[PDB]
Amino acid sequence: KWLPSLLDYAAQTLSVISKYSATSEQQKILLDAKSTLSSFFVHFNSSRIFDSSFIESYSRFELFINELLKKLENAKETGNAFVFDIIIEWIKANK
Amino acid sequence: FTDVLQLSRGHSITLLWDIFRKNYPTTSNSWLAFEKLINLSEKFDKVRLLQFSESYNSIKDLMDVFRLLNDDVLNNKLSEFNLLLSKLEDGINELELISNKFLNKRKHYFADEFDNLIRYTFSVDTAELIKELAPASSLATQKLTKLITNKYNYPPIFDVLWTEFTSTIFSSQFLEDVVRKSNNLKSFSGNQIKQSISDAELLLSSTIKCSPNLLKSQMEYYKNMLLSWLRKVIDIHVGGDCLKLTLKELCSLIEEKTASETRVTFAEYIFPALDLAESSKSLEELGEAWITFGTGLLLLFVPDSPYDPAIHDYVLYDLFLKTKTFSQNL
Amino acid sequence: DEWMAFLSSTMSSRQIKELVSSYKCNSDQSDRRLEMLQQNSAHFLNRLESGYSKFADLNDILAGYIYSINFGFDLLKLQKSKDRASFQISPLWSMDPINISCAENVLSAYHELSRFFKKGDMEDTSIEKVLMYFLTLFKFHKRDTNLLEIFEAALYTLYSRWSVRRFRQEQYEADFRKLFNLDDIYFKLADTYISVFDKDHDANFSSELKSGAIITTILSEDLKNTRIEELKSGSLSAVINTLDAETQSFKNTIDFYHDFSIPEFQKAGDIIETVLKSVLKLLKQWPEHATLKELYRVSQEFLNYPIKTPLARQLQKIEQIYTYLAEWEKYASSEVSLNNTVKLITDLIVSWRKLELRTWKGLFNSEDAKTRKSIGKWWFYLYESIVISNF
Repeated sequence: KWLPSLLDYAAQTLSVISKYSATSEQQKILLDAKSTLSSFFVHFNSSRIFDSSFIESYSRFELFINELLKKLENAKETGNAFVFDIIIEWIKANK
Repeated sequence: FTDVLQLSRGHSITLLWDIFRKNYPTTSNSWLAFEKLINLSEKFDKVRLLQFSESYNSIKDLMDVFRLLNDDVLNNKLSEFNLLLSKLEDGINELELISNKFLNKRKHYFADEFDNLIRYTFSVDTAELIKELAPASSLATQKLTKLITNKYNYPPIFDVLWTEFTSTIFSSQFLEDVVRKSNNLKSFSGNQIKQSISDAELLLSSTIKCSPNLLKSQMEYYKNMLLSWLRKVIDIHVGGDCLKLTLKELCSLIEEKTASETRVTFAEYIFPALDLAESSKSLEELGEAWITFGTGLLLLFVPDSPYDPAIHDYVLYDLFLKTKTFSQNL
Repeated sequence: DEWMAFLSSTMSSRQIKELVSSYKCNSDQSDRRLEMLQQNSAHFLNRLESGYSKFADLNDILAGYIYSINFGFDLLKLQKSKDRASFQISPLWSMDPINISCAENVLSAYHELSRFFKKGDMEDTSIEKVLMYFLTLFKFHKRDTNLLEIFEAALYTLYSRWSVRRFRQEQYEADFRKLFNLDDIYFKLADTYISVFDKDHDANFSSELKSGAIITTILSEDLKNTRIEELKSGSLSAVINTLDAETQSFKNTIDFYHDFSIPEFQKAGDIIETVLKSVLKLLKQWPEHATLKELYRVSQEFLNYPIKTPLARQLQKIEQIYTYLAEWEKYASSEVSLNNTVKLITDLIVSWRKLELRTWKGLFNSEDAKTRKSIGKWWFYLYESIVISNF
């Protein structure tokens, strides 16, 4: 419920930054990170009673979030950081 | 003679005048030229506070010619100085006359906000960003001239905050005053609408570029800056480095270098001031360490009886001249 | 002699440790002796600074120790201020994303603000701009059950503020219709209550923080003795987007005669400014006329108007100056020839009359809101009848 809106909020800030400065290129790395989440939400909400396979894909979700942390921190360098700092802090504070 | 003129307080005045003393004018004729430059630059503020945003590209050139000039005054070149002084007098008086032909008297909005962005970035580094933000501010350029040409011997911010203060560099009072002035942006005269908006676009362009300067732990930076100034004093007073050595090795070492009465102060107000700086998480911890750091160096620079180390050089020349004179006569 | 005279007076360690102790024990009237020191320091400083005009070999490094000695005391005052944190929430509470999603965190601010609400008289009309804001956060969370408390108790306090007031009472269109505050607040108190029980909204942060920009202004100037804190690394994501919405309010592009429509007022402002320049240069070929003075002052004052101003009055002023410049251009020589200006003025008026017309065209949905403005004094009666049956 939260992250798919946080991404578009950052995207507003990223367009606003692109008006006044160089970066409009770290936006493509967010739409993929958003679209991939549906590929898990489908199965997680396809459930009616739960399954053992969801551990397998919860691991894929968790390791992917841990990966995405590194992709954000890579985009943080060479680019305005504070917009990335808050999404990072929210993901860290709700691990 | 020594029984009456002796002192007790400040003995290392000569030890600071030799290491904290910047290039200054070496001749009276250049001192007067320097004074003319300063009075001219002080009047230049009076027209800087009255032009519009499009004019802020020639003022960028004026902010550089002052550097070229105050560089040249300490070269002690006085030929082309009075020349170009007159050129800039003509330019400034031109724009002063243009100031009188303005029916829309510009009123500087967001000025306290740009000033407080400058208070965050008033560093020898990132003076290009200070230089981008001067014309919106209320900054006497004589201070900006001490950044691209570093003539400061202390943290520069101190030349700003006291006026006729220090809280906005340790709080969010700036970021609140935006929202107040952002809502009261309206209910204003249209004259102030094709000039206020251009400040806000420029303000977005500014605060993004100055963002990483904001998020630093400002209680950690002034701590570390205090250490980087305080580690140096003790190295001068006692050769070595207290990033290499322990406090008790150094306390014994003062007697090998220095008298006793001042070593008292060197441990009575100075070492414990560092002992607090090492352990400074709160801000009272900074204030205690720093107020004592202040109290110390008024007791090594300040004598009980009159004493100027510059006069020591200005006396030896006279004796050399007089013994030359007597030898010539002989 | 000046130097020792200054240190002997006001900068002895004997006097200074009084100050260090006064801050350390939280004594009284210590913050004002600080100002005496700051003023005497500026006296000494400006004296020697304008003084002697020949050396700052010693004075710069010297002032590098007294500026320090004041900076230190100011850092102490800055913590004495945190010795009085009567509220442990700063402004910009609801001006960052992460203090909203953390549902416990917003709730931990309400009980801190629970004194602010009881505080303040009736008709303060700034408190009641707050308790509206916390409701839409319930919709921002899509009906979390932890916030049933803050949802219900807030309305209880609002209804108490309203029930107290009735206890005291026992003790061109509307311009032409006369010719024959709280209602706006309570109207905002129910459409919010309605909008909770819609289907869903796909909540976005950029909408809520502008409301934060309204509330933190109120929560900063009226309330004092609050929490103080360093800046953060998310909160700027509110201010920057707020400014982006403000600056693209003057530029971007439905109602007439109370709406003000900036993009047309700016067009008026430059299309009249060119003419104001043209007449004033042409006030020097013939040194004076009263018609020219009249239209000059008209263009001046119209340009000195506000920018929330509606448009019938503006169009009135524009037609006045149009008539004045028309009668002058009639008499003036054909060398002047400001037809290019008056033509644009007339076409602007012609365009504005369509916007005057569009309001007459619909003209009902305007009326279907003034009935909708009666909702405020409906909701309290229903909550009285309904919510006070199990409570």
